Amino acid sequence: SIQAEEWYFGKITRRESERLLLNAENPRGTFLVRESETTKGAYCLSVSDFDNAKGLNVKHYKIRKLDSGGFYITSRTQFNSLQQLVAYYSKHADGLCHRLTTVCPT
Ligand SMILES: CC(=O)N[C@@H](Cc1ccc(CC(=O)O)c(C(=O)O)c1)C(=O)N[C@H]1CCCCN(Cc2ccc(-c3ccccc3)cc2)C1=O
Repeated sequence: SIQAEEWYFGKITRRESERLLLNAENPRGTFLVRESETTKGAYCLSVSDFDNAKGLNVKHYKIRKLDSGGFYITSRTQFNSLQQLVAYYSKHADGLCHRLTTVCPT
């Protein structure tokens, strides 16, 4: 169950995710998964990033879950669970701003 995952923050808003992620102590890739504010059954992967152009900033990625079972950000790259998706993106940056590193502090 994802509700049991420590990186699953459930029902928190995009602004709240940004307040949490915009902590100067967070290295690139700090993250959390939350419910989408707009899409029933969809999730959002909120990730911290940092560069010399934007400084500390946050990106939000939509994660889809098909009735058919798969979870994905891009339909070309799917997973059997949200957990496997997180594990994969903790090792490959692919199209994300940074690979996922550690769970966001409260
Ligand atoms: C207003 C906003 O922040 N929208 C987000 C998408 C979004 C996220 C959460 C909610 C919901 C909410 O905030 O509650 C909604 C919404 O529904 O309104 C919309 C966005 O544009 N992120 C960017 C994030 C930075 C990359 C660019 N991109 C397109 C893209 C390109 C490639 C990939 C990719 C990733 C991994 C591997 C391969 C490709 C992913 C996205 C995005 O979607």
